[PDB]
Formats: sequence, structure tokens, C-alpha cells
Amino acid sequence: VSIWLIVFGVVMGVIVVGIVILIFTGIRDR
Amino acid sequence: VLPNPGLDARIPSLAELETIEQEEASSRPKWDNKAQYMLTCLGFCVGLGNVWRFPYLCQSHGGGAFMIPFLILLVLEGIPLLYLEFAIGQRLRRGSLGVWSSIHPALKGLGLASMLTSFMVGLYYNTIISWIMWYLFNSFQEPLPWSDCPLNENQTGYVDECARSSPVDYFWYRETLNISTSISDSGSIQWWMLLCLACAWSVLYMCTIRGIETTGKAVYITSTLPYVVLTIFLIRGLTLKGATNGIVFLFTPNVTELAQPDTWLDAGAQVFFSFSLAFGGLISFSSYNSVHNNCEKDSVIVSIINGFTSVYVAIVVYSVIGFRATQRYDDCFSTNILTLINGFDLPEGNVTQENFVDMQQRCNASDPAAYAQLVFQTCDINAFLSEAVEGTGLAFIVFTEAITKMPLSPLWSVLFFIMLFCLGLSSMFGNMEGVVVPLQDLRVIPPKWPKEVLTGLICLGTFLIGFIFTLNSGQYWLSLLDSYAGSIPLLIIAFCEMFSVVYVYGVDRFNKDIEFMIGHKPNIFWQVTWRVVSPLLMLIIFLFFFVVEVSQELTYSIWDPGYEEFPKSQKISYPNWVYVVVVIVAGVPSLTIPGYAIYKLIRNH
Repeated sequence: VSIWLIVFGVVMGVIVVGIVILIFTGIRDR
Repeated sequence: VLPNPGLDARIPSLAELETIEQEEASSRPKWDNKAQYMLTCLGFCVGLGNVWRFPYLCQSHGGGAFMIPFLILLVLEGIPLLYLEFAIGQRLRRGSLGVWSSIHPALKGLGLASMLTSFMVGLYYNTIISWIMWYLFNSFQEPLPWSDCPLNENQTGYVDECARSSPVDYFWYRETLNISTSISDSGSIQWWMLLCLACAWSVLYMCTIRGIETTGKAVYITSTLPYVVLTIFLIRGLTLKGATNGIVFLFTPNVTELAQPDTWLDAGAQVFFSFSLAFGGLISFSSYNSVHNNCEKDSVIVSIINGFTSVYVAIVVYSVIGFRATQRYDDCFSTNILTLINGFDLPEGNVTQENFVDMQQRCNASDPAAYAQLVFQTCDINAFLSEAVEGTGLAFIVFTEAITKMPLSPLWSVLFFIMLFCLGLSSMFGNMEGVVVPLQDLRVIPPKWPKEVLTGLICLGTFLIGFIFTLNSGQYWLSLLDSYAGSIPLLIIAFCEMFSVVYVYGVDRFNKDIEFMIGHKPNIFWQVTWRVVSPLLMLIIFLFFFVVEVSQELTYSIWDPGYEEFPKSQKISYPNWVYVVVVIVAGVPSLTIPGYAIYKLIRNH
């Protein structure tokens, strides 16, 4: 189908989890 | 010189600040390492015009003679203000918009003007940064997509614009983006390129969700990688022999191109831009270390490298420029080596880039008739070094060609683009700091929903305006910003620092500050340039702006895929409705310096 969407598919999954990891730290540091 | 009724009683007056040291950690962040402080200041300054505009301006002012107006404005105006930048944020220990409140409170158009410039340059850089990732998505593969032409509709040779011009460009006016002809006609929206813009907004927001904390742990990698990979690319240039050709083009001293008025002007704008100034995040950065920290030699250290490494960046690109010009110098000639034996037929062994022209004389002597039918394509280095590009084409339609002159051509296509991604990203931090530090000095918003909620309000607020760059017409909008946005109004924002410290704050009041922080007054040339020299030079080049304000008519390039003599650009002016917005993008950051005081004068009368 497309090669550039293959490498796009893995970097869009990295972006979703790292923001909620630091959410848990800030809630643990309330 | 000015009285300033209510000058003091807003500052911390040099005798309680030692006590505020041990209570700042409970209220404000801090640099948790000595090493993590140096990584922040270098990454915000370097790149993005030092890589494409500065080495282009070498061969538009004389190559080997370019350094002389360039290097001096490091050591006349940069090394004052950056040492001045360190010294007040460690003094006041408070945000930048708060500084011009604590000095003459009819001011604070200045903290807005720092924010009103930092937010737009942070916007349209991410458009460029998205295309760095877009070509990085187009990496990984055997036949790189820009290397070859798309076919025609008959399973045969190629389309016309890939026939009339190289396949590296064609993949830009349809592939990178579908192109429009003019600025006045908006075409396709480039929806998949809009997805590439969208994800670019998020790796920023991932990294500064908790301001100094998340960035302080995410600066240890992004501020060392863009200097290492650039070290092997240098030996990669001397691997493929194409050096010593643009390298000697870097060493062309033109003394005739020095007494020009724009020689001092274009040198002065880049050295202001090679550093990342008038944003105010560095005030907050110098507020998060120790009070008695030596910033004098730190002003000497970090200013030297960014003016020194950028020269070393200019070396590696002209080796590639020399490399691309090298093989293209003989390609027409090997075609003419073929074209000589085409009609006049020498044995293929006894013909080379040699007495080819001498045997051509024997060919014309043996017969002039067929000799009048063999066209030869004359070529020259400096007819291949004389073509150039600025702004964007150096890495997008120039560097990727010599990438395809490599045995591991898809592999170096990857290695090129993470370097330029983290380069802009490290420079995408203080403009991000330039919008949040005057934001905490607003305080008309509800103070609840803490900084992580405020972090989501920035990235999705400036998410929206980059959509017009995704159009077919959107590239012509970007050509306005590098030319106009942040060209003139960056100067006089910095000039208002000089009026405040000398005639309002008092340089002797600043003199007792420096024996407190480090001790004894430095070398006397420091005290000279804050008095006179930096007030002198900033308005001479500003005078040179009016020399180049209207002495050349405003003109932008249009592509025209159906162009007459198509393999060249077309330069047309703008319509009259385009003239109403060109003063908005660069003028309204300058209007707030008198503009708030008029509102303040009718508020307090």
C-alpha cells in the first residue's frame, strides 16, 4: 500500500504513551 | 538619566537574595546538574539558516572574504548582550515580562513583543520540521523515490516535468506537496501531509509537559547527536573525492564584494539570528542556577562555539556542493565524449577528457559538414558551482542528489534527517519558553489546572494556524516569513535593553551587581561596549534596512509546472490584497512598544 506509512505507523505509537507516563508521576507527586 | 518614580521597591536589593536561594527550590524549578545547563543554550542557538542561509551568503559576498563583517559582530555585540542576558535573570530571579514591569511600569510591551515573535517562528519551523520527518518516512528502501522518475500513462518513459527537469524536484512539486502556480490560488489540502504536520506538534508536547523537568532529562541526547553524525559526513565527503572543489570555492576572497552596503547588512542579520535572542526564556534559565555562578567566561564559552561550529558546518556542505558539481561537470562532457564519437566516430579507447577538443579540431578538419550537426554541451566548475539555492533547497533538492551517489544511498538518507530533526527541536525550546514565561506574567486566567493543563493549551492553540501551509499555495506563504517575519523587528526589541540599563536602571547600579555575583569588574572592554558600542552598531544596520526597504521591488517565485522555458523559476510580484498583510506579520510586534504606554497613559490619567 505505502512504505512511508509503515515507518509512520511505529512513530505514532511512541507518541501516545510517554505523555501519560509523566501524568502518573505528577499525580504521584501531588 | 531618567528619574523613574518608583524605580526600586520592586527589585530584590542585593542583600536578601542569598536568603531566596534556599527557598527557590520549593517554588521554582532548578538545573539539577552543571552539565544539563550547557546542553540547553547551545541547542537553541545553532542551525536553521546557519546551515542554509549563512553558507549561501558566503558565495554572495565573496567566499574567502565573507568572514570579516561576519566574525566581528560576535565580538562586538553578541558577547555584551548574552553576558547581559545571564546577569539580570540571575539578578531578578523572575520572568522576562516581569522584568519590564519592575523597571518603568509604563513598559511591558517588550515582554509581549518577545512573545509575539517567539510564537510565530515556533509555528512555521514545525512546518519545515514536519517535512524533515516526511522525507524520513520516505526513507528506508532500495530504489529511493526521488531517485527515479514516475512513468507516463503508457508503461514507457516518463512525464514531462520529470523529463524536462530532474526526478529529485518533480517529486517536490507533486510529491512533497502538490504545487499551486501563484500565491493567489489555493489548491489541494495535502491531507496526508497534514497528518505529518499533526504528529510533529506532539513530540514537542511530549517533551515539555513538565517544563524544566522533562526537558532537562530530554536534553542529554538531542544536544550531542547533531554534532557527532556531522563528523562522519565530513570524512564521507573525503570518501567520495568530491571535496577540494567547493572547499576552494569557500576560499575565494573577493575584496570587491566587501564595501557594498548590504555586505555589512546581511552579515549583521545572520549573526543576530545565529544566536537565539529577544525571547526571554534564557532569563528564566539563568534564574534556575546558583546566584554566585560565573557567567562571565560562560558568556565567552558558548558564544565562541556557535560562531565556530557554524563555520565547520559550512565546510561539509561545500564538499558536497563540490561533489555534486564534480560529477555533473563531466556528465555533459562524457555525453560530449559520446557526442564526438556519435557523428565523427573515434575508437572508444582513444578518446577521453583530454585531446578530445584537439581531436575535435581533426574532426572539423576532416569534415566541417557533419561537424556542423554535432552539438556539444559546454560545462565548467563555477558553471556548476555558480548555481545555488537558499532557505530550503539545499537539503531537499540538492543534498538528496548526492545522497543518491552513495553505495548505501537509502541508509544515509535516514542518517541525514534525524540530525536536522533534533537540530530544530533543540531550537524549538526557547521559543516555546518565549511564550510561557510572559504567560505566567499575565495572571488574569484562573490559576488552577496546573502547568500540564497549560501545556496542552499551547500545542493545540498553535496547532491550528499551520493548516494554510499544507495547501498547494502554502509554500509561497512560507517564503514571506523567512524574508519578512523576524527580519527587521528583532533589532529594536534588543535596542530597548540598551536604553533601560544605561539611562533608567543605571550602569553603576549594574556595576555593583557584578561584584556581587562573581566579584571584581571584568576587563575594561566589557564596560566600554555597554556604554557606546552596542548603541552605535544596532542603528547603522537598521539604517541599512531603509536602504533595502524599497530599492528593489518585492517579488516572489512561482513554480508554473507548465512554464515557458520550464527548467527555471518564474519571479512575479504580489497582488495588491497581498500588500495589506505583509505589514501585519512584521509590524505588529513593533507597535506594542509605544502601544501599551498609550493605553497605560489613558488608564492612569
